[PDB]
Amino acid sequence: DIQMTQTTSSLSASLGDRVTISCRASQDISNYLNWCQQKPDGTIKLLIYYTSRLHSGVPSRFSGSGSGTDYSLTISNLEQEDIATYFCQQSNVLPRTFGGGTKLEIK
Amino acid sequence: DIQMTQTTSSLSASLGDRVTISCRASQDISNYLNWCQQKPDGTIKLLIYYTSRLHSGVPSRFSGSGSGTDYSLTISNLEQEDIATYFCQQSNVLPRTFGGGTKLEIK
Amino acid sequence: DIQMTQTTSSLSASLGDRVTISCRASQDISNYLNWCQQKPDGTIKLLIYYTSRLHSGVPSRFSGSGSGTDYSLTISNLEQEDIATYFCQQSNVLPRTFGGGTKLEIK
Amino acid sequence: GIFGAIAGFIENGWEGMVDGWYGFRHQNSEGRGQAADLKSTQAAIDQINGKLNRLIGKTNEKFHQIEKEFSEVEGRVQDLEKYVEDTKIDLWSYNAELLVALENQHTIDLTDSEMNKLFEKTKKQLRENAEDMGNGCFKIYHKCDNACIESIRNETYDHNVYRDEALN
Amino acid sequence: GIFGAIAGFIENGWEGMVDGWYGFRHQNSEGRGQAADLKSTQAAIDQINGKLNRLIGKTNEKFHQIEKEFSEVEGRVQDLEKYVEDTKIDLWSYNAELLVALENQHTIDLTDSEMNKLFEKTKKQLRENAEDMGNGCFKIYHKCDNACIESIRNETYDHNVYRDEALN
Amino acid sequence: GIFGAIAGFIENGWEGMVDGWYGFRHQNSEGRGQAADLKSTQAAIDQINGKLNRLIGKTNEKFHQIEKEFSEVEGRVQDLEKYVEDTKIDLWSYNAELLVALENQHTIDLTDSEMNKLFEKTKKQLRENAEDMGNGCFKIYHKCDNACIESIRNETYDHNVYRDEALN
Amino acid sequence: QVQLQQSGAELVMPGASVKLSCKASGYTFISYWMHWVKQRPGQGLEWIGEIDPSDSYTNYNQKFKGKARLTVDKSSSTAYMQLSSLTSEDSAVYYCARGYYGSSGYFDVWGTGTTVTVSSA
Amino acid sequence: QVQLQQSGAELVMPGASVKLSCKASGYTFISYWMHWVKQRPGQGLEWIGEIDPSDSYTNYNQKFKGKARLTVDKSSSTAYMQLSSLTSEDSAVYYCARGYYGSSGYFDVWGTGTTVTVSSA
Amino acid sequence: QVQLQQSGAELVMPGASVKLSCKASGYTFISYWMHWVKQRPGQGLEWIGEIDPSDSYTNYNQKFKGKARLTVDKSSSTAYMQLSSLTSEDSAVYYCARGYYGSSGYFDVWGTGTTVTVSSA
Ligand SMILES: *[C@@H]1O[C@H](CO)[C@@H](O)[C@H](O)[C@H]1NC(C)=O
Repeated sequence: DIQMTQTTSSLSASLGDRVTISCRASQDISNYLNWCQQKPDGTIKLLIYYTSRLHSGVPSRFSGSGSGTDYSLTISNLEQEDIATYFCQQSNVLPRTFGGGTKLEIK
Repeated sequence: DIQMTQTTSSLSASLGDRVTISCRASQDISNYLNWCQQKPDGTIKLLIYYTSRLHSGVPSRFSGSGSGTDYSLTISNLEQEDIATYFCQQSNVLPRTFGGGTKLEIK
Repeated sequence: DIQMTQTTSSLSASLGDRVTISCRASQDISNYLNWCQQKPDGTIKLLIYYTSRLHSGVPSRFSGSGSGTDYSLTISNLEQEDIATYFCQQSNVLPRTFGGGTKLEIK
Repeated sequence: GIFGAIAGFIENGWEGMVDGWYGFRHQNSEGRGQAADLKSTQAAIDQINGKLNRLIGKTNEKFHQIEKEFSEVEGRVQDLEKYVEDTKIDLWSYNAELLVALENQHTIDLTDSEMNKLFEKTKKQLRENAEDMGNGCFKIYHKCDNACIESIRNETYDHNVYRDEALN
Repeated sequence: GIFGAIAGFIENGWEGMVDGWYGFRHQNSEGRGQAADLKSTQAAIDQINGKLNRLIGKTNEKFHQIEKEFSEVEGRVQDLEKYVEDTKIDLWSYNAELLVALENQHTIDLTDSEMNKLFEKTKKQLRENAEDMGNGCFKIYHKCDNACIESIRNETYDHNVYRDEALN
Repeated sequence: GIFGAIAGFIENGWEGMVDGWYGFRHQNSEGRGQAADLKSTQAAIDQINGKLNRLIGKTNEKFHQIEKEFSEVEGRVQDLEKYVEDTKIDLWSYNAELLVALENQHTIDLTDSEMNKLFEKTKKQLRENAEDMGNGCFKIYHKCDNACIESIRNETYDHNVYRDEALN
Repeated sequence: QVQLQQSGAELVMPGASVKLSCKASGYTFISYWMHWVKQRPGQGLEWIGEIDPSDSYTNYNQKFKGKARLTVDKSSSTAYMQLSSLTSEDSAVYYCARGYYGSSGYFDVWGTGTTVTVSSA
Repeated sequence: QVQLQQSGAELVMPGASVKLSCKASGYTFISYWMHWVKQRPGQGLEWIGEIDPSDSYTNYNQKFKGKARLTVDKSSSTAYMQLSSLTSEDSAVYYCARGYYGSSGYFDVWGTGTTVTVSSA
Repeated sequence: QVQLQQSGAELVMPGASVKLSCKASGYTFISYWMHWVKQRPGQGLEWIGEIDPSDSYTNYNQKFKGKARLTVDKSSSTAYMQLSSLTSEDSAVYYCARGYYGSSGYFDVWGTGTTVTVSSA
């Protein structure tokens, strides 16, 4: 029932730059946020679960935080394998809703 | 009141013969059957308890089984000391009722 | 209110004598009695609690007993330091009430 | 870790049980009676046997050892042998006494309570018919016959909780 | 096997119980007093004394042993004596540390719960008046005085049902 | 001293032990779910790490010992050295097997029950609308949402009882 | 060794009263129940009544109200029957028997019997 | 190694029915929930529904009643969707995803996806 | 050493107010209760009230309502007595006493007393 919108439609950054991506929920979703790695070929991978902890095997440069309604995802040092699209998802109340999406590109 | 009936009034068998004796209850007595032998001098002993197991000290040649309403007692090898009269009783509901009895004789 | 009374206003005994002091409650106060020793300078000390057991540090020559309504305190062998005024206390129902007091003197 | 039933609220128990280690009585309208449990008594016997597997049998085949008795006195080599054998005997006797203490305590502790399964089984049908009983002397207000006790001992008991004429 | 009372729902405890180990604190219209259940603390003190009967006093009269304090080196037999003495000390120090651990754990475990007796005692007169209290203070809705707490201490409590409050 | 939950009335249990050892499961109008009691799992991991602190690391740092691997037979002292080494290992192997047995039994015992905290927390809110349940699931009649179950998980619950129905 | 000791034979008036006895030994009295079984000459055994030695709980057979009465003495470990309004139809051999607790009632140890004869001769 | 293998691409007529597959492996089926996520071409991810593999407890999205139906086969460790009344708006890539139990629902392992095309050509 | 240190003597107007003190030491304040005992010279000992240092439970004598009040300071381990509407009959020595919990009320440790005198001279 909670719509969620990414703040940036598309953002660009260079290699090694600290890129920060954020998205906002229409209501308080407690601490339930899910960040998804939409690779260009099609392999989806989940990054951040319960809006603070990261999945096993995901590199430590991916990190998300925030509370209440405003949430963000921060990448400390970008690399070549990170050029893809991000989706952020709520799970507090049914149904789950994903974000609008944001393709990260190399400038 | 369960009117409980022995099948055979009297039966004869020789030494070493496998004599099988049975009695029938007018209702389902579950698994509550007790077999009594009365030696002609007057000593009564219990043989089968809970319709399947044998009392301690009784020789293993005695065996009783059956379920529901039809039950039987089987003597594998007959010896000289087994000449007695056999009674079966029910104990599912009050009162207990003995069988009609059956005097086993040597032919 | 429990009108609690010490009948003996004063009593005299010599050194080494066995002096017995008693007091009576207006009702049955079970087994909760407190004996208080007030030296003439002003130091109050409690002696017998729960009408049978003695406070630690008190010399063993002090002894109090009784049950129901009549209670007594017995000093087996008097000494010079035992010259004091004695109060007996009930504690069952609110409020606590002390005795009338009795000033023990040396004859 | 005592549970306080067999020395607690099961004050003496009854000695006409030759069918197991744990019991179930009743006071039905069709006469009283008793019956032993199936799985709980077997569980107790199974853990006793599991204790006895490392105790009865499985003795270490120590074939050749040192001489443990002496006639003459030799000194340094002899009293060292006496010392090591005496310390082995003291350690093993303390081990045996300690082992008996721990697993006798454990046998008393585990053969205690486990009424809670019967408590929770009876609970949901004993919630509205004049409440419950907490001792080992369940006042099961479900007016039921010997088949009901068969269902109680048989771990298959539907819950026909009794609606009216309850709690005065 | 912890029971979760002394560290659980008994969260603070009052420090004045000098006569006994356990007690029955209460609150009345005529004064919120205290108690001391002599049976439970007597059982606890008796099992501590039984623990210390194997420990405090009645040791093993080991008179003559091997020489443990040593000097300049002599041979391999001195190394063997040092090794057997050190292994005895290590076994006994491990064994004493283990014994302290098991008996401290068991003392904490047994001095824990056994308050279910008060629960089941209070149930049949607590089951009807505003139902069932178990949170650590028995909020007993039996409106009574120090006589009823005396009966609860004495384990001589009857069941006078309080039907004035059945549900609220 | 088993408590009869994990092999008792927790018949299956669910397999999301990725965040904690113990769990909190529910049924809702707004979808089911699962959590983990951080307090209980942290307590259990604390006793596990305390057990391992005497075991994992901190070994007894014994440098020089007697020769254990042997050669052609010498007669005396070598027989005593082999005997004392055999008995040392025999005592240490019995001690290790015993330690494994007691600590595995104690780990199964301490990782058991502790529904009683949640039981006494929920008794007040189920004493008047329906009652409790302990067969497998833990039925809670308090019709509420994920926030009330969160308060159940948070150990901060306000005992708001629906007084509309008594038992039906 | 468990045995239910039994008294001798009696011969009383018709309509009189007789009190039989059965002294139990070798086992604790209050644990196992005591049962009495009547056997007429040439007929089948008949179950009389059942008694709890712990607190004297008695259930009687439906044909035996006012005729048989079961009592125990816990000090000497014995059990008694009292017979009232005797008739020649009551002449039989009365066996005192042990039993399992309650309705299960398998009589593991029996007695030697008592020849009771009711006649005016 | 856990991987949610899926079928190939499939083409239907408008209004026809298609049944997709997602064979779970490397983990016990009844433990973690199965979730299906649809990604339209050039659009955002959408959550279809959730199913309990232990006892077939199903909750559906509010826009997907009568359109998606979730079933499982516990023997072969697989999950299915049933599609009814298909339209050209339904052409997308359907990802089957694992999940933590219930409402928390973080999809720890994803799937490769199957291209479903609805056209009359 | 458990000693209840107490203040000195005071002298105030009839009808005025005074505040007494009693500093507890050597033991945990919230464990045992505080009780105060009034002794007029030449008269008997009187019990006036009790307090609970843990949560300030107030129980007073029936004859002294509105006249004596009990307060504690848990930080400084101190028990206070405020007196109101003083009269010439009020001149006594007020003993600060420890107390076992509740209605048992055996005062295991006593104090020294303050000479309170009420006069206009
Ligand atoms: C008792 O249980 C057994 C299996 O446990 C089964 O026959 C049935 O459920 C019950 N039997 C009767 C006669 O009620």
